[PDB]
Amino acid sequence: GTDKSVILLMTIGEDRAAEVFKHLSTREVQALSTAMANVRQISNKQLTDVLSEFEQEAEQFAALNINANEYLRSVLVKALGEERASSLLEDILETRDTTSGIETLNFMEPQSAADLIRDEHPQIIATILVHLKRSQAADILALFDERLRHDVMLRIATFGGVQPAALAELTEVLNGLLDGQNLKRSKMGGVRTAAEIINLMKTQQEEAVITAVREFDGELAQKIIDEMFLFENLVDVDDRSIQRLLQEVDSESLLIALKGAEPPLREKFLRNMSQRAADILRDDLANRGPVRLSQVENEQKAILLIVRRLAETGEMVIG
Amino acid sequence: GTDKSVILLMTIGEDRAAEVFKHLSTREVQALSTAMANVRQISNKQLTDVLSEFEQEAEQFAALNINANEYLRSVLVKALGEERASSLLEDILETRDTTSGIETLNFMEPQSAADLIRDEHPQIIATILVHLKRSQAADILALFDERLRHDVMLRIATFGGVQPAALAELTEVLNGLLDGQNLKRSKMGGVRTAAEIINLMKTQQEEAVITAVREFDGELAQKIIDEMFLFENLVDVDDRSIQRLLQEVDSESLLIALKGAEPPLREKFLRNMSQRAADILRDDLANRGPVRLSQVENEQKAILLIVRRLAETGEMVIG
Amino acid sequence: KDEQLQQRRANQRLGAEVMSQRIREMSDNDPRVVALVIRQWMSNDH
Amino acid sequence: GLFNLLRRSPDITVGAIRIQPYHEFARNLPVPTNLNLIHLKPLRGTGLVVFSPSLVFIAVDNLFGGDGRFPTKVEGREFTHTEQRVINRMLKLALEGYSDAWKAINPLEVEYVRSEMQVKFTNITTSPNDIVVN
Repeated sequence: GTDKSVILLMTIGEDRAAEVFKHLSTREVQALSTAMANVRQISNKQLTDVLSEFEQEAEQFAALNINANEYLRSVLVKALGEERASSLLEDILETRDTTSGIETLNFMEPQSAADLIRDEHPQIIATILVHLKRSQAADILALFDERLRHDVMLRIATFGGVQPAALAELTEVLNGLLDGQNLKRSKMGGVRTAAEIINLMKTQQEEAVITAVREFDGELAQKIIDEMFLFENLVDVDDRSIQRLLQEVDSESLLIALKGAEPPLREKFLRNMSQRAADILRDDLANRGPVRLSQVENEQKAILLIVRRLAETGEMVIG
Repeated sequence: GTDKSVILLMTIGEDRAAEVFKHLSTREVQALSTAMANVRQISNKQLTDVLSEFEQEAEQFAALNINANEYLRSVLVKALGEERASSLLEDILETRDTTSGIETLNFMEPQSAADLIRDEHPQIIATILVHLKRSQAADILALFDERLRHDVMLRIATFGGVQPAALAELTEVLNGLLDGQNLKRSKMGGVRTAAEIINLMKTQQEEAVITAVREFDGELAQKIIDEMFLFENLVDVDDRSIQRLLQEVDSESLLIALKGAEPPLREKFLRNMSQRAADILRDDLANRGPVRLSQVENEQKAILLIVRRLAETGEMVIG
Repeated sequence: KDEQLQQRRANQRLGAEVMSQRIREMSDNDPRVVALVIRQWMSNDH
Repeated sequence: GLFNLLRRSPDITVGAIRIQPYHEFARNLPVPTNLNLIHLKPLRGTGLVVFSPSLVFIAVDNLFGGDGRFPTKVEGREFTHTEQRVINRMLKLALEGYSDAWKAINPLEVEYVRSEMQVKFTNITTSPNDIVVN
């Protein structure tokens, strides 16, 4: 069947075969590339009979394979949330592991890998890096001393290929180290969880813990504060608080933030200004074209910071 | 059947699958997410036959599962009262327990858990907290010393994931401690019961006990006094007392309080003022739109406080 | 035989497209019932 | 063994062997400290493996989602059951390594018999003035 598949791929065309290979596994792609150029057999009847049998064998491949991962990702996103969808997708991806330990090295935490391969010879480090995922390798070099970082980067630039025996030896060595080791450190509770925990305790303890965190690190405290009140609880803000905050919100920034906001939030926020102002805002939103989320997120962050400052001052409330 | 369910979920859509997962158990959701993206099989006949059999197997799932918990909660609320409905719902929820001891830790009282895990290593405390329900964890940290509170919060912010072996070890350890321990402290008799007990004894003993409680803690005494006379016995107040109290009740506050009151209470309270005043109050109540219960409760509390002050002075009676 | 297979495929792709529409109305009517039935199917699969 | 367990890179520096009376060793130890009575059969006696609070704190921190960002704080805190299990897991590797090291010269089997937290519970020396190798 492989020879027939190779013949069909060759007869299909360069673009279709390239797309199929991009949608095919490494071993399958290599076998198809080798066999097609190696020996190609065309049969007046047997090939046609095999093609007809393949085309009639099942209709299952056309649908399930058309959309499998995208549907699962959309379901995970819509089910619980973006944060839980990321964890579910990570678990699903980790369900399919890698045999050779070199690839298993990129599922490890960057510092664990950096500690594991710091003492190795610089060329061996370099060999691991080009086999390792680029993102991971960059993090590893970031954790590496500057001298070792420069040396390994230079080795990466002028790499000259490994002997198969040495590569196999490194593979088997690395396998004996990672296959025994547990390779799925479960991370439960980051800053979203910390913010949720903080939001449910007393105000005095809330301010004590946030100021303690700020003393430890200001960036972590600000991230906790931002995760504390997301751009979705504004619907629960009082009308008087919304009207008070409207006096310090720029019309352009507010429109940019509310362009991607929920219609209910826009309706709630449009009841605090004048009728003419509400009509002007609605017309501007209708006339505003699609924009990148990078600027809308910044505008929403500025609006939330202003609202939080007003609330901290004591000129806003919720309900 | 699981593969068929996964195929049906994939063919349904992202939103429907997300809603189903949100209405599905953790293990079932994980299995469905894994299987759908893992291997998907479509059958021209077998899948259709299975779908037809599932659709025709029973009509029971559509009704009972449509409304099971909401109906039980409504029945509990309407049967005895809000206070008894809460206890019944708590018992029903506690009927379904948790296997792993970490989740069993959030059914324990906050102080018992705080005493149990105070001596543990701060990282282990942090690991327990992100696995524990957020509300409980907040109470636990509130009971924790400020140094330990800040340390554990900082660990929560920068959590980095646990090794599966360590998590399993903590799970089995925590199980051996809580599974043996009884985990359902029955709480019978709070302040509603204390107020009911007080209301049925002699006036001299009533004032003695309330002043003793006030000496112990003023907030508890005020809560007892408020639970003493709820906003439902006003129908038993005398007409003369109602007329006397009407002289000190604001029209807006009275209307806000009576907006959600029983029609019988409004009719009884409308017989103490003038006919024009009664008509004006009725028109205002009819024209008044729905409002949040937070302000109506405050208005009713103010009215009840005024009535109680008048009765304590000696210018009101009941019947 | 090819024409009959094509007609059968068209009927399958029409009734399934109708079936997909049918399963959406039912799930919108009762979302938890479908999840309960799926869980029961998995339990019976054991 | 520590690299295999903690998924990190430790460096162990061997200090000078100290031949000292037992009460010197006992008094130099901090309180509390995990003590692991071990039997080095067939040699009659009972040796001791002493894990410092700092080391067990580091190990527990690394295992339970900690990059050792915060400083280690020890204030006389005792060891819970989870900490004891982590120490047992570490001590298994420690005893295996010690037995393998001794195997080269004299084959000995190392058995872990008991763990304690105070110093007065061990008394592996008939008298406090007995001489021990640390």
